Amino acid sequence: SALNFDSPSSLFESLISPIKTETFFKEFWEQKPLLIQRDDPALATYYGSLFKLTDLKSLCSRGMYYGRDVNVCRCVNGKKKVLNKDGKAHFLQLRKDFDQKRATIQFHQPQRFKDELWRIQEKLECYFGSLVGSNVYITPAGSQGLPPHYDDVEVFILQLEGEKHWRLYHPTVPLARECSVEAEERIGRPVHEFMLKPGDLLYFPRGTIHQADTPAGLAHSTHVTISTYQNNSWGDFLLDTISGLVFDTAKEDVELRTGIPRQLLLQVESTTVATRRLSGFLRTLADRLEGTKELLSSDMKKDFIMHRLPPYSAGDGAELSTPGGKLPRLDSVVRLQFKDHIVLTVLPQEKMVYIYHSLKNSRETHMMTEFHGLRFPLSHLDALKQIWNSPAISVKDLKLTTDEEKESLVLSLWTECLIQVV
Amino acid sequence: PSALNFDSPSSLFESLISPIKTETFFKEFWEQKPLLIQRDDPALATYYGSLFKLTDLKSLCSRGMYYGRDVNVCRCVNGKKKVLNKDGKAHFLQLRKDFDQKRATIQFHQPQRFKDELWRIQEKLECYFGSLVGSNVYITPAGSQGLPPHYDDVEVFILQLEGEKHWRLYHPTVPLARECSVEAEERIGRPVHEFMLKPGDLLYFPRGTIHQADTPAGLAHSTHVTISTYQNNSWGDFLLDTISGLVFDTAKEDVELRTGIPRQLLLQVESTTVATRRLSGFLRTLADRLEGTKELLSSDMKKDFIMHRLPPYSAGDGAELSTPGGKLPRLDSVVRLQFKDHIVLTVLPAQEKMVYIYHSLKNSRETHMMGNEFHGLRFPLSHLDALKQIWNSPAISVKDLKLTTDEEKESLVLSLWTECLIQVV
Amino acid sequence: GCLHHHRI
Amino acid sequence: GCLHHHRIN
Ligand SMILES: O=C(O)CCC(=O)C(=O)O
Ligand SMILES: O=C(O)CCC(=O)C(=O)O
Ligand SMILES: [Mn+2]
Ligand SMILES: [Mn+2]
Repeated sequence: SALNFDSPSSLFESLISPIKTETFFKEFWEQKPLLIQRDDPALATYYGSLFKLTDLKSLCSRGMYYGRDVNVCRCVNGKKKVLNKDGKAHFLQLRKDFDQKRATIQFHQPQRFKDELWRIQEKLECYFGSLVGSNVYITPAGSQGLPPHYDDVEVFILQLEGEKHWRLYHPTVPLARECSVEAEERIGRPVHEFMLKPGDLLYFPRGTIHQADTPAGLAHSTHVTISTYQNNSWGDFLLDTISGLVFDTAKEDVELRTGIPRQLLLQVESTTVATRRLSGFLRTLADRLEGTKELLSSDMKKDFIMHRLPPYSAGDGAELSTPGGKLPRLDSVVRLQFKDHIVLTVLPQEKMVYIYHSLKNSRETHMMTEFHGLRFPLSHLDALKQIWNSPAISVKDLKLTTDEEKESLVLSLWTECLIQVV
Repeated sequence: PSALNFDSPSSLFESLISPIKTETFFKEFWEQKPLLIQRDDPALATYYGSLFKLTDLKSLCSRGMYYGRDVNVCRCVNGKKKVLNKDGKAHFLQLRKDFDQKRATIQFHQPQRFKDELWRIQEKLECYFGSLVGSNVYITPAGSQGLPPHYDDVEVFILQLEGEKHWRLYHPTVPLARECSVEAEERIGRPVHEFMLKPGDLLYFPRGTIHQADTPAGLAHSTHVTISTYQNNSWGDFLLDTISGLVFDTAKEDVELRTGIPRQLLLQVESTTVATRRLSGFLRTLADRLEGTKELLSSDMKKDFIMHRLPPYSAGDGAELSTPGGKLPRLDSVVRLQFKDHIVLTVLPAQEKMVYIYHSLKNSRETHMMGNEFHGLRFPLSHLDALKQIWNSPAISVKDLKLTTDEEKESLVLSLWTECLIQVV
Repeated sequence: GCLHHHRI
Repeated sequence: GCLHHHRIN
């Protein structure tokens, strides 16, 4: 049951155990909710170490701001009443609004301070290839922090402290791309109703309408909601790809650069000629796509690599800044490192291929002309593919005209701590 | 007698480029090559000279002008644009000092915010082009050059207001560019055109056209205004605008574009053939859909235009632009649409789908193009054919509207009337 | 405005 | 970075 941090895959596998990943993606992922109830006292203990109400004591001493780091709320009348003060958040004030006013506390991106949640979410970003944020929700006994609603992300909920009554409803907007509160009268009857206890994990796709409340008693409820896949649909990837095609058009190709007919925006009906012209561009683009594969610019790739968490580091990020071991020579064999933290793309006298990585990304700003990378001549692309796909490859086998650029290519990647001499 | 014909957007543009016919302009010049119109009309020269004067800077500065935002000062040094801007408020004496002593060029932004004639001209052009129309004024002292050779991202109409200026135009290195950039003279070749502009002359060239100018030695400075339009108004922009609408407006029936991409797709070092064929399939399906129905799609371009353009030119106050006059329309009245070129129809991303009508009658002239709450009328999609009737008719009887009930006919016209969009004849 | 602040 | 400022940011 213990989380295995040997790899992204092993982590996710353990995270959902005893459920197999093959089953998760074939029947649950983006389809329906998944409740994983366990009777593992050790796991329940581990979950409790992820985050607890008292951690805010140390956190607030660091200095935590309302809105930015913490939010105080409470559900009245199907709406969320905010009890936020303007400025720094003091643990005593929060405790007051919590125990006295029965308000729910919501901490934003705890991974910025908690090393375990960082280690977890970072491995998940690698596994999914998408940003992974999280919000901590602390609700006092016999109360409810939020009204029924649904979010725009895929979520993995881990019950840290106490129990909580959950009710899930059929989605009004399947796999929604936007969040929205719903009227208690328009959601119908709960499709799923259950109690989450420490050590339990709950997954449900974006669009899933839900609402939870802490049962009467003394013990409060604490859970962390780990979310991912925001704006990561085929529609998003489609627009991303088309934008790349449209704006990365050669200097000698001007059709897409010509102007639309004058007053077209003033028309009360899509002209038949403009529609025909548009359909023509789309079909052409379609053919251009399946035709000669090539690397295209992608804002989604850039957005991901620029805002994701850097590799987990027990102590100082020494291994992330200064390369180690021996320098790669033309006779040695190398293995790429931090592979899931690297992306290859192109920019909007030869063409160049760009390599970006997140080894030097800031953990403190996670989810809260300034981002450069490594430039390489397009002629090196096939060589980069060799390294990317190989478990261990010899510098000599790189597909480059000269042996100098082979030692140059590897050295360049070694200095950034991306290559290890196997 | 009147230099330009302000009867309509078309008449204004026709007179602006006279004697060149609009048909010839769009068929032979627009987005293809420069058009130089050298004249020798005393009356026109005087009219142009009234559009903006170097002397107007004193009055303009007393209204509170800022460096960067409203005015820039620069000089061309070693093929690069040197900025002489100070911080904060710009004082007339500062402008004159850099102009007289440093031989700096003065660049004033969006003079139509204060100059009434430029407002009247630019508003008419926005109607004619259906695109935002801004302008910048360039004042260069004798014997100097303010900017190095370069190209801009907009279509421009240059009016020579005061003095003369020596111009050189070059073939584009990036035809119909959608970005701007300075260019090294050692890479632009020989000028395709070289000439002298004098008061009353007009010069048009497409975005991407490389150019540079300098005021000849003497005592006369040069003043011109560059009226620009069609920024980000290409087929590529419109194509993305439409696809965005087709992808993020569709109901909850076809979740296929709403489903997530495979995991780690963004970490691949090749454009996976699996996603390639899949994307091609979507594009073809979208193309068929576009030809499959004369749908009405959401358009961010339409909204950007209507919310940032100039309001109709008003001699006095905006009376007939905010306060309905005349007589209230009735089921037996004959109505006529007003300010037609200041209105757009679209849909947003209610049981039945609605159609929204937005207009720029209340837009602010003072913040035009300065890039510094916008309500419109709403009607059920079933009223579309009736709206087309009002749009495509000089005058129409309220009772002839293609609606099932008379209450709808009256209500519709009343709603439009309240926004000063209707004239009861 | 989302109730779950995935990305601030 | 345009020289002519069509629309002020
Ligand atoms: O427990 C609550 O108050 C609601 C939690 C929630 O909405 C979530 O985790 O997405
Ligand atoms: O007059 C100059 O120095 C250049 C003017 C210019 O670049 C323009 O009008 O776009
Ligand atoms: Mn939620
Ligand atoms: Mn220019």
